[PDB]
Amino acid sequence: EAAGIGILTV
Amino acid sequence: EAAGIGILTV
Amino acid sequence: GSHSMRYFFTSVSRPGRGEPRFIAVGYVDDTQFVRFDSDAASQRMEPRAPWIEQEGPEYWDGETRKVKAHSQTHRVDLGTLRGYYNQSEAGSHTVQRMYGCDVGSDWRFLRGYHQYAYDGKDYIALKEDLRSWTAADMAAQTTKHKWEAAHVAEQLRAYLEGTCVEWLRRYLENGKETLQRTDAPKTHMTHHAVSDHEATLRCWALSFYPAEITLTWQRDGEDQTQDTELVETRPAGDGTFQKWAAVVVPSGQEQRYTCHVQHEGLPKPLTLRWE
Amino acid sequence: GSHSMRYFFTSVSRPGRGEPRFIAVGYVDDTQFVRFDSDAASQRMEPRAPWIEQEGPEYWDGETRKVKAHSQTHRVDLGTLRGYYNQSEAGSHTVQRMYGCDVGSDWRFLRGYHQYAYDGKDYIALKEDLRSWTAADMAAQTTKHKWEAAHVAEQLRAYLEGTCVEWLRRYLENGKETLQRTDAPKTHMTHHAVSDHEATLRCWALSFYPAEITLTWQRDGEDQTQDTELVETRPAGDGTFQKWAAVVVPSGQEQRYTCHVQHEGLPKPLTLRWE
Amino acid sequence: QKEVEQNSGPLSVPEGAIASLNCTYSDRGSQSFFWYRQYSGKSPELIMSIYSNGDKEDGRFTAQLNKASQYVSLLIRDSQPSDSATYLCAVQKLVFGTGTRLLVSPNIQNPDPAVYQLRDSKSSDKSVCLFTDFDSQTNVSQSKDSDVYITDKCVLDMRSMDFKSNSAVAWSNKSDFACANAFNNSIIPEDTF
Amino acid sequence: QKEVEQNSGPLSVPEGAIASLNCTYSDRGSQSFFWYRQYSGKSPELIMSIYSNGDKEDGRFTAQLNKASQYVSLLIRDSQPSDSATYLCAVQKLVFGTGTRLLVSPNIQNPDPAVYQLRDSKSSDKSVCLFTDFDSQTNVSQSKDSDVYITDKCVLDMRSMDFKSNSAVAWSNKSDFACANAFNNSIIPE
Amino acid sequence: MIQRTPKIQVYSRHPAENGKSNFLNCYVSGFHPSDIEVDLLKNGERIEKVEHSDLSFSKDWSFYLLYYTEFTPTEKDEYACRVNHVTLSQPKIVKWDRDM
Amino acid sequence: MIQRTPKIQVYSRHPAENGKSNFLNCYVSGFHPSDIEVDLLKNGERIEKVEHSDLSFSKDWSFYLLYYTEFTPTEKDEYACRVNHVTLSQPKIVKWDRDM
Amino acid sequence: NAGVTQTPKFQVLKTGQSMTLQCAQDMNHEYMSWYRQDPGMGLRLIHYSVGAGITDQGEVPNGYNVSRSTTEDFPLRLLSAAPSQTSVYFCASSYSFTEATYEQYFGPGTRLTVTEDLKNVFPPEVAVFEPSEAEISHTQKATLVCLATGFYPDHVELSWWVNGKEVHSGVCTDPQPLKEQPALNDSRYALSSRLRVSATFWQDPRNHFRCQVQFYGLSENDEWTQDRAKPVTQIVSAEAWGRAD
Amino acid sequence: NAGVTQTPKFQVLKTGQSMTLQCAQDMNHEYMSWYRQDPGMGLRLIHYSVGAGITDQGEVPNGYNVSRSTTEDFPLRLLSAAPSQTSVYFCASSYSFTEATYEQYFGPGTRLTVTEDLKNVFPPEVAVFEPSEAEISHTQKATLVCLATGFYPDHVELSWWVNGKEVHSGVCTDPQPLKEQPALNDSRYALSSRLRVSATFWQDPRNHFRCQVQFYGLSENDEWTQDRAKPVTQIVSAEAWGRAD
Repeated sequence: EAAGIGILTV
Repeated sequence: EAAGIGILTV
Repeated sequence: GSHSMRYFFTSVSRPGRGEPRFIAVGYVDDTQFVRFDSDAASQRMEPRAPWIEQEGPEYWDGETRKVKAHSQTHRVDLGTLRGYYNQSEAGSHTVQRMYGCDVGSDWRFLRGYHQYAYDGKDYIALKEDLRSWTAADMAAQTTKHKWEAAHVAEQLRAYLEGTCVEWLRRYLENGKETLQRTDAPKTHMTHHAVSDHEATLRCWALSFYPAEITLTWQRDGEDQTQDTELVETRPAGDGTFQKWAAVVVPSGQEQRYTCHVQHEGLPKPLTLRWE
Repeated sequence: GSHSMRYFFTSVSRPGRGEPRFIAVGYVDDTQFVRFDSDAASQRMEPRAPWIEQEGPEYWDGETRKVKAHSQTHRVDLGTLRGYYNQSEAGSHTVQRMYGCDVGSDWRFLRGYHQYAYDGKDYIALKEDLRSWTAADMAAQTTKHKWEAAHVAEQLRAYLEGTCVEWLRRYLENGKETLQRTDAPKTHMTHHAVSDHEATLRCWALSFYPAEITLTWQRDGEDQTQDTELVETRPAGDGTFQKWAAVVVPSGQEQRYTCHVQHEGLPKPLTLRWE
Repeated sequence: QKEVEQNSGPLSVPEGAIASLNCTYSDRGSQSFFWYRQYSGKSPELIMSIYSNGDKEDGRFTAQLNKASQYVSLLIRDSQPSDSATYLCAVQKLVFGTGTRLLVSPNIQNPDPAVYQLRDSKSSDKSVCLFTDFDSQTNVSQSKDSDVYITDKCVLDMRSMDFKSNSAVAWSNKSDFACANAFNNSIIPEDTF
Repeated sequence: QKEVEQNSGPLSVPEGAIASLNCTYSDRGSQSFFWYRQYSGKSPELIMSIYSNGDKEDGRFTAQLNKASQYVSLLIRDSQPSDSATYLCAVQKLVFGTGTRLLVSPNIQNPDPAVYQLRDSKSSDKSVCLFTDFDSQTNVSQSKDSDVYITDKCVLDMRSMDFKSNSAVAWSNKSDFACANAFNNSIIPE
Repeated sequence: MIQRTPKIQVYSRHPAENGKSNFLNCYVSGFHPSDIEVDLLKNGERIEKVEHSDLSFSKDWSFYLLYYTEFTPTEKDEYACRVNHVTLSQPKIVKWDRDM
Repeated sequence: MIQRTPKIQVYSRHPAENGKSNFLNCYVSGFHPSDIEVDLLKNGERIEKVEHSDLSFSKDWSFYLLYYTEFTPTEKDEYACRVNHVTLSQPKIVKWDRDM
Repeated sequence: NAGVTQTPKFQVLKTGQSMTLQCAQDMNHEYMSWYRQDPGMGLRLIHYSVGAGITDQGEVPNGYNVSRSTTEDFPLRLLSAAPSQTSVYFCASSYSFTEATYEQYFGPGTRLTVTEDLKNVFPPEVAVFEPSEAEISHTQKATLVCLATGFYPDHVELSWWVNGKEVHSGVCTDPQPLKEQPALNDSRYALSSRLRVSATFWQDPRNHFRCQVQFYGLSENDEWTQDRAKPVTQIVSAEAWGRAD
Repeated sequence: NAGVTQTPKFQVLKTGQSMTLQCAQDMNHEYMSWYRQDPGMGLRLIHYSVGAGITDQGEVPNGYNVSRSTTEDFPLRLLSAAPSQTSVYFCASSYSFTEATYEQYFGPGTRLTVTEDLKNVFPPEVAVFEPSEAEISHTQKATLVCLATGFYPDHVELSWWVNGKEVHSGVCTDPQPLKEQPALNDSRYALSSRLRVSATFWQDPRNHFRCQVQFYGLSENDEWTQDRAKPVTQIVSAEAWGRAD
């Protein structure tokens, strides 16, 4: 199952 | 009277 | 009847020359009653109408603190709004804040308002219900989000629907002779012909308060706007107001053109002809 | 035995084309199970293991959206990290993202991780506690400050200590036949003498999983690394793994050199001499 | 559509009581949950978002997640009537339920239920019957006569005086209808004329 | 006629009962009102603020304002013992009352009131008389005699065992005063 | 950033009676920003002592001031207002007319 | 930008038995950046059909691929791998050895 | 810039007509989406960009094409208009999918009605009703009632203007304009509102009241062969004055 | 984020001495203030910044010069120290005046005593008192009493150390150190505490008990020409062991 929160731009 | 609440910094 | 209390605050940044200029003024209807000026020697709220002079140290110490704070609040806002807009420390920018309440004949709340403009365009203004916010650009959005998190809408709706009306009433009574007068317009016509072909009739109105008024021209008793000038209503500095409106008229038809006046002071609307 | 689930994502910029190459792949332990490729015809998450094929439209539509986004997230990051580092749009740069969780024999959470490298050096990595951040470059610092303000640490610690573990378990079970089998190394020695002065003994290990393993040489029963070659553990393409390690020995001392094998599949450590 | 299931109202609470709104989602391994507040005629507005098991507090609003039971909830402690509006529940800012229509019915301390007839400001031949000042218990039935039209109840907060009133209007094609819209309540100074 | 006048106890409720604390302000204009909670020896802590007529609910704390009567109050629904501390009332985060000392007096399931004399380490005839294990009804008397010193009541919580005890000690300059001093309420086993 | 240009009316407080002292008024309005110069003119010479109102603004945020001094209108003497704002290239001179 | 150079192992899936079809494997690893060319060789001729793994990376961020095709090893036939990376001036040729 | 934008606000359409709704956001939002909402049901997803050039289909994508040139714009197009498409369409952006903090801002929505015969569109007839003598004595309070009738499509805005200045206190408009013939499918609508003020506010004949209804009908460009007034987008109001009765 | 900080925590002073209290800020707080609190009365306002460079007077501004440029610092100074200033001083910041939401954080406070003759300062005499056999049988529990006497100023902390490890269970210190001569103004103080533990904890003579009292008196730099010990800031304790006797 992939992450669906935590992942945004830098 | 003058407002003494709800007057906040932008 | 009908009445308003409104507070106007103005912060203009003067780059290289220390703190900004702050100028706050309190109106009840078309009557100023208090002022603060960041430049003035006192650094206290100063009275302008007579009736507000009967308040004591409590009132002034408090109104001085509040309005000093309004200034320091604006001092910061300029600091901030440069970051938010990506503007020069070298340009002079303007913040304007205006809030107040309206009341009917009954002196019972009708409307509250709180608006804010950066450089003389709307920034973030409080919608009529006093629960919502209108933001224009994303700089306003960042305010909106931070102002919702300090429940500002709720916090003001308290002042505006409550305190604002409680003191407007206090003022209206405690200052009845000033605020609850209706000075009626002293009216007349002038007839200077601008050629031998046509003639200019000017409907005058002087020494009236409040500033609200409506002058209208009627050819055979119908609204004419086709050849109709009408000046911006102006003060005098005695606390009364002046306005005129003129029509250019085919000479020999002066009596078919009539002027119609309307004012709070006027029992009935006035009708004017030449002579 | 223990287990991990890990997702690896790779974005490489191709100058002149505002669309980088994106390649994401999901491992459960040393077993691949999903993949996405910006180039491939489908533009959907594709299965690789059998057991993950028994997920339904819900699973794939979701995993496709998430990983498409991971790509678009990287698309931007390249845009940004050029500014932040002051490098040419002419250059092809690499971002790598890797996150996952570990569990013990008990299947109970042990460790989570979320790491990020620009051009294959550490950029910003999440500390063990999952509350802190390690940044090296001030470019990473600017991320840290923006990531603290979107509570990323908190947001991930949820996935890693929660979702990650809940689905690793689901996979481990739903895929017991694949994932919970432990293939033992088939072992032997080769003896090719390089001259009549020396002999090269090579300790072999084949067709094993998982890929973790330890081969060690002992001269009169002491760990030797002095004349010891030892290859990177390599795949076969059937999902087993291979490794060998060799020592050069004075010919007539073959029996003084013994090889020691260790693996999860092995009840006891193996000992090898020449036959 | 099962994707996200909501209460599907109307729900009605009394002023100053707790509202509880309930949501279950089908797709397990969703990990973001959002509560949106839409007033009638306006647009959705993020109010709350939870990504992690438990209670998240934001003033009067608390939001609740149980990834076990595939359940999201929202407490509105101390309901005001300006809270009344549709509340929408959403997974990963993508799919939304139908929405639960909340009506916070106000705390009318002194009811004066009446049915006054009003007459037009131009051509008064046309008149409308206005059922007002009833208490939030008293519930309005729609019409039985086809040619008769009947509005829902709705709440005024006249800041004017600080006094909340329940109104509800009824008009008909002709005079063959004189305030004979009969379904509920025992007091009404309903004068003839 | 101080800017801010506050109910000046000290006030005492039993555990689990409602505490009501009071404040009146002189300055008519005020529009923000704040309640602060100070534990003995530490510093004020904002607990509640009201800026608008009526009730503000925040868990166990409710705050009440009437701009009409120039009056602010605080309910502490279901008083816990950690509530015992000074409550301060404030207008526009500027001026504060004296403060009301609240003691949530603990729920002593079975009292065993006694007055045991203790004798100091490495000395003799220097000793202190300790009035303990009484119930929250029983209140502690003044000294009376100037040369006699007498401490306040206070509550021990041996978490160890779940046992709350009310203590209060008394000593004098000289031994010529023994354990017939502290003005008893209950039963006095030596 | 909005710049509006000032509007000018020049008028007497009381209807002008020659030789009877009065008040000359310059009312600028509808302008942004607030920084403005206003001078009142006696045949083009700048009238030394002049009080001005306090700065307020209309509904559309535009500012407004009343500049005034006491004068004694004179059949032949001519009076005017010279407004200089960061909106115009050349000062605007608006000359008083008894009946406007 | 750090550049690591690829490491190459060339090996058979199953222990090589001459005339028994099998799988020839080229495993590149420990390299940065990701763009790499790999070819498997039949006496220096490029072997037409070749499948490769998906791009993943080790704990030190270095990439790794397994290239492979099915072959039938032959006493005299010689096999090798020809890697080209942006670290190497001339392609690297690593020749297959059974016992390696 | 002003969160997320949409055009138009209100649109009538003839069945089998081309039409594009606009959406814009100057916030660098990669994630965007398009929803439809029917009074009763809620938000149903049509399509969604996860970025520039990427688009996917949602739950009800039939009838509806979409496009994603530029991060900024996300248009939505109805190739052949159908009544089945008569709904309220919202457009929403967030800075981030795959991340919770960042908000999902919604547009002002486009309100769409699609009708088989363009003759079905009518402007509203408005009427204010002066408060009852009975109400003003029994209560010491005046309630004015407003009544917009025989209009289609089912939207209009309705504010109260007391003395020419808009007012938002003691006002109550019906959540949704009710249906003159619920049974008939294409049927005309009607909407009612209430203004309440102190008895003596109404007693003063200098106080003026107008009920105002903005109608969103046809446009100047739409063709019209009929005998009755052209049902262009317009404002229709009715007036009352205070009274010493 | 440090909060609001203050220096010192405890200070003696000779009447007519210069003295500066620190106040700080790891926040962006425009509004700050300085209070005094006398056992009996509460918080009385001295001065307050509404911002940098702005300073106003409060309720009790005499004796006290305090202003600051920096938004971050707001120091407070006694030019000529007086007994009339012997009190507890708190320093408080909020992000906003004219706004309620934003909290008003308080410092740890500075405890100030001012004395006409510095000879008035004495260190505490401490004593532990062993539990009664009567208590141990009648109750099945042991209470130890501690007693710090003849100290000034009333600046003291007092914890219990059983076996060298601090304890916060079955402990009770008096709300306020009581006054050995209430009538006399400059009079010495005294404070008592209680430790209660399971009967058998006290009954084993391998358990060790110390009552510890930190005194805040003079500093090494302060002048002293007396015969008795220099009453420097110190720790004074008394010791007991368990007993099966």
